[PDB]
Amino acid sequence: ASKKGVSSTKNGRDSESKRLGAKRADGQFVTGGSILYRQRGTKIYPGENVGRGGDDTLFAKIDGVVKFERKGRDKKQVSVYAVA
Amino acid sequence: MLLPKRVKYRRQHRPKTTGRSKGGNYVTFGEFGLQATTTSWITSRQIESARIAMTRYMKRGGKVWIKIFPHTPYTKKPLEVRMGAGKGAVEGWIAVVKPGRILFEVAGVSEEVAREALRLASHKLPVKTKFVKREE
Amino acid sequence: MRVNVTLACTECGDRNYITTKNKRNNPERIEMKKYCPRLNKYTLHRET
Amino acid sequence: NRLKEKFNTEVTENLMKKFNYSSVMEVPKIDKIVVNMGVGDAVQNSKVLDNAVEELELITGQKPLVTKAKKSIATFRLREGMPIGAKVTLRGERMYEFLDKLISVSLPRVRDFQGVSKKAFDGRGNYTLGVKEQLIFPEIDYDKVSKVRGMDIVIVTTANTDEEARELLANFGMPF
RNA sequence: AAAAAUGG
RNA sequence: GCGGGGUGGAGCAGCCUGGUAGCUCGUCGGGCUCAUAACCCGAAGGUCGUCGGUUCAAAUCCGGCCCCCGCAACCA
RNA sequence: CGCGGGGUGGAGCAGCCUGGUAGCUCGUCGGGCUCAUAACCCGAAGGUCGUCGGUUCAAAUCCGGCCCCCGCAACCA
RNA sequence: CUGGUGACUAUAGCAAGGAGGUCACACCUGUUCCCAUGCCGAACACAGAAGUUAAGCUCCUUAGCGUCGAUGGUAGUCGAACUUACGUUCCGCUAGAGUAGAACGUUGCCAGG
RNA sequence: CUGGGGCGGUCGCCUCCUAAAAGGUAACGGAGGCGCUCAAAGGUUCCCUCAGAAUGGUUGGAAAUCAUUCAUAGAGUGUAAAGGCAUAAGGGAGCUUGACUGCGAGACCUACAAGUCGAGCAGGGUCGAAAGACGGACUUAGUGAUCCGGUGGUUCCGCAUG
RNA sequence: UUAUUGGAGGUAGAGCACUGUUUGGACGAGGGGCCGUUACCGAAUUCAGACAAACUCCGAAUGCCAAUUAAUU
Ligand SMILES: [K+]
Ligand SMILES: [Mg+2]
Ligand SMILES: [Mg+2]
Ligand SMILES: [Mg+2]
Ligand SMILES: [Mg+2]
Ligand SMILES: [Mg+2]
Ligand SMILES: [Mg+2]
Ligand SMILES: [Mg+2]
Repeated sequence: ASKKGVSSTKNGRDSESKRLGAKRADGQFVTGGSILYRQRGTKIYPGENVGRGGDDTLFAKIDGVVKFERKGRDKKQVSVYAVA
Repeated sequence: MLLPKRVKYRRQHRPKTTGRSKGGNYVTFGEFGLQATTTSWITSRQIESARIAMTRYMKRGGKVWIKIFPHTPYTKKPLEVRMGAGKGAVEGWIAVVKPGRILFEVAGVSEEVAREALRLASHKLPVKTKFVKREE
Repeated sequence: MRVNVTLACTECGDRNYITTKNKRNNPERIEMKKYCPRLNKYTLHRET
Repeated sequence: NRLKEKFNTEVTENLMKKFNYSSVMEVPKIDKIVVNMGVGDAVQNSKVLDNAVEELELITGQKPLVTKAKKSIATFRLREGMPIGAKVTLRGERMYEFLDKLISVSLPRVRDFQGVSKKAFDGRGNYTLGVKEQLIFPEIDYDKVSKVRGMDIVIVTTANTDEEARELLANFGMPF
């Protein structure tokens, strides 16, 4: 049976997905050090008691409740506040 | 033969064809228009055929507007080849048309001439159509 | 940088650090202050 | 400060009367003078730029800033960062001394001098004068001038309009 | 005793 | 299907390694001859296949369109 | 990886052994030569000796570091 | 009321027109001093008080730009029923655009008036 | 591996789209990068703001350098893309070496082995008046298990004992 | 599981503010054939109208993560 020659694709590559995004919910209690948000750049900024790691990961510095908040007109941040 | 001078991507996902016409649903340049009532891809070759038909009937008296443009390349595999081994090469260019879109408009002729010209045009197209006027 | 470099304390001789350098930009044995844990102080280390 | 005294005494009064200024603070004054020399052949011979810098320093009295290419241009064979100009900014007494000297001692030394362009105003009260040869200035001996090259002298004024700038420069004594 | 063609 | 190539009129370099188009023959002008050939002196002649891209800068690096060459096109 | 050798005008070879001095054959320029042409003869320019150091009054030459090329040999993360 | 210093998605901005000065803020006068300019006392820094509201700055007017923005309707859509029709029906949710309209800021603390 | 096999292409890692607004998600689906670079292009303190256009000006032209104005990011961010960055993460300068030692509550990712982030504590430092910042670089590629061998260190062992 | 409340995120739709694509007008910074004025006006500007997996000034329904949370299980 007749069979034609086929070409090749130069595509077929992709990197591993990095599981970015929110790691804890607004209103959730977290312990100090818990990662809050994985990101490239500052899509979300560190707020109160929140640090920004070398790769922009947002993390809690204290035990407390996570709160995602507006930051100005276009930006936002995430904060952690100690519970009473 | 309409086609973009260039595109960023030559190999594109084929467009969605369900739904209604997003825009261009009114006669806006001429007096009379040809309104699509069914859905189809419309090729540059079909556009050109319809344009020539209507302009030749109008005998250069009036003005014609093509309201749709074939932005989208579609590919096709080479003859008698098996599935896989990448996407095929660009075959042509199409405009997606859904019910309500005005395909052509005409001005500067009588309503009777416009009707006959747009009838001749519609017979070249893969969609059902209706003669439409400017609304007010 | 294009070659590996070992920085050794110039007081005790311990090879405390590894780093890298471009050999064309820095053909000489590079030197810099680094902490020497054996001496518990910053000392001048230089490329071996 | 003879020219500055003239400005304080006569030019101020004349200009204020002519333009009906409700306050003296509206009276235009010469903010600064920037003397620039673009040396594009420094690409091919840096000694040309060195001589240009020395001559500009002699003319102005202060060391010039060497200005470097902002971008690379293939046609000029210019690479970004290559020094291709010199510039001096004069303010205050040095500016006034240079201005009176340019008006009196220097400009008449121009060969076939017939006044300076009256249309060479940017449109906002600033005047640029293009001198075509450095030998004009009394501080330069033609013996030591390996090559003759010009300069751009930008008189930056606080005048909002070319008319007020023209009046200021004319009262100072600029030919036109 | 180096090489130096042709001409209705 | 996979490779290699396309540069004055011809043939062939230059690409690898961006900033620089070379050689032989051919063409034109002057010379030598009674004249032609050969020969001597001097000159012109290629936007580097054609479109896009990166670059400050493209024969050169990258991607399409075209043309040529070579190899491959097997099992029923 | 060890042992040898090579790098010198625009090209191809000496001079290194044993410290001075840059020689030889082609190539280019000028002259003689001839009816030109070739061949031949004579004048010149042409590398400072792969590169950086070191010992000497003195380095292409002697001693080291480095950059390439070749021959043979070695190589059980 | 003025100033300093905060808070708030510009409803706060821009633009245009107009008013203001012993207090204060500036422009402003200078380069001895600390300090400074790849050159420049322009700037930064310092010393100072002859002049000016010209500019900044503050205040007032507005709806040209920017900002905000419904209701109603439409697109889309969770679920269900029917359906292969580039679908239909019912229910809930409900844009974007646009329209009316809002808007030339609202406020905390401190020192002066 | 393979829309039978051969031939062609591919094999690890990074970015985007497909991917159906958490995350994840395939095909010989659509596009590109990587196997480095930087002694500053790192840390810190202080300072600064672009691209482009118009109008004047000599050699100088459409673009060189100078001046004013406009210019909200159309510039730059070493290097692909994406996400970020004009309170700069972009640019300049001074001083410097934290491109530290011991670590590490907790957390992400994940079959394992690995991979990622991390406050804070101690030692000893750099810059800064100080607050404070600093365990490389705007972020995410720039990498390869064990065995074996080489080199340096070592208050470890040492086959009767040294 | 549902109810209520908060939050992350950029799809459907929509739009054209960016990156690209694109149809008709208007006008032309400026020079050329033209004397001033009957190409190119390639620029730029501007009005109206369209297109997008790898466009976004916007932006759902759902789904998702939670809550000293209530009901049923
Ligand atoms: K039809
Ligand atoms: Mg005869
Ligand atoms: Mg002849
Ligand atoms: Mg099959
Ligand atoms: Mg997702
Ligand atoms: Mg083994
Ligand atoms: Mg023993
Ligand atoms: Mg859509």
